[PDB]
Amino acid sequence: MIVLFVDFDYFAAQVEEVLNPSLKGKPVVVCVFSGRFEDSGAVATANYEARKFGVKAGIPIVEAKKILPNAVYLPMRKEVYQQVSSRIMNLLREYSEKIEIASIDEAYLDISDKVRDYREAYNLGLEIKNKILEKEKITVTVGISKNKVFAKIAADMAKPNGIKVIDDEEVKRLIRELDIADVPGIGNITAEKLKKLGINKLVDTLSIEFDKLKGMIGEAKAKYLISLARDEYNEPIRTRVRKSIGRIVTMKRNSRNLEEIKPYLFRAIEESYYKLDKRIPKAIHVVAVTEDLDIVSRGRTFPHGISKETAYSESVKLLQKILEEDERKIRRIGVRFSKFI
DNA sequence: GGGGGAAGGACTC
DNA sequence: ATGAGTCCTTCCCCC
Ligand SMILES: [Ca+2]
Ligand SMILES: [Ca+2]
Repeated sequence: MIVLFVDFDYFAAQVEEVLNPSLKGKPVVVCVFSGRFEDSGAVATANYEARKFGVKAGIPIVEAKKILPNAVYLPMRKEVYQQVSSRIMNLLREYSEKIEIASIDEAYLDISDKVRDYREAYNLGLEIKNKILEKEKITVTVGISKNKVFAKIAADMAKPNGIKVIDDEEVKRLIRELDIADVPGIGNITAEKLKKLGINKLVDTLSIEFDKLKGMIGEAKAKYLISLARDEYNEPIRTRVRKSIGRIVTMKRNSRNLEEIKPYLFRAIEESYYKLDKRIPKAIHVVAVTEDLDIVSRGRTFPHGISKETAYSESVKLLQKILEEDERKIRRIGVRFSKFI
């Protein structure tokens, strides 16, 4: 198989640059302001100018300003980035019918029936980077290899404004040499579990007893990693259909008082129904983030679609249950809708 | 034994 | 110490 992965460069920040070019060359930081206090919230994405100094997605906004007090700080404009992303995704469809939109700035293309080798594959990547640059003035990084996983790794290695092929021989190299923490789907919690087994490379998963591996990291992740180490990983490029839509908002102050929470919960439903646009959910889940950043949820499935008014009443009931069955204060509250008709 | 739903968990970006 | 969404695991009802 030949997979060509497109990863939009520091997307939200770069979009802000396209709309206001004077930002070029400067450290740009797109943030989500939580509104609890002055500058509360976190960084959603920074351009490379900002990243060079350790201003990155995830850190508090306050911290970022300590490091870069004179950087441009901008609020998330999600809807804008989405409209821009949609137009780019529409460009990529010109190069394959087999295309998987993984997120707002990631797309996988099965180009097996378009190019005969990696030479032709790498050229088509150039053609794609150019096209996106011509039409939208956005840079992207293209990663190419025999499966989705290594294509992503190609792009991890080449970003930003890059392009890389990981040919058959280098896959073998990487199975032996690549730090297993850098495998897509291996986070700190799992990396830690693995290192605690001597496993630092994909190849190591082939010499450990399977039950030992499964026993610690679960059956799926084990099968996953072994298949990669065997050079047998296969997952076809599939059109993804969204499976849920939801909104979760930060409360101005923590609480377990139902009337205090209701208004935030209700705003989350309003926004969610806006987002659903024509899709009718059969399942609603209420999601709370506790004071200690734990996540608790209660949901219910219906043998029919959920109307906004049913969402409103059921959500209160589900929030109650959360309050009855857990004593902590809530920091964040929201809703998630799924099981579309 | 395992299918399917609910809730918690990890990870992605 | 934000926000959105996906897949997996555990535990339990049930066949
Ligand atoms: Ca990106
Ligand atoms: Ca990792």
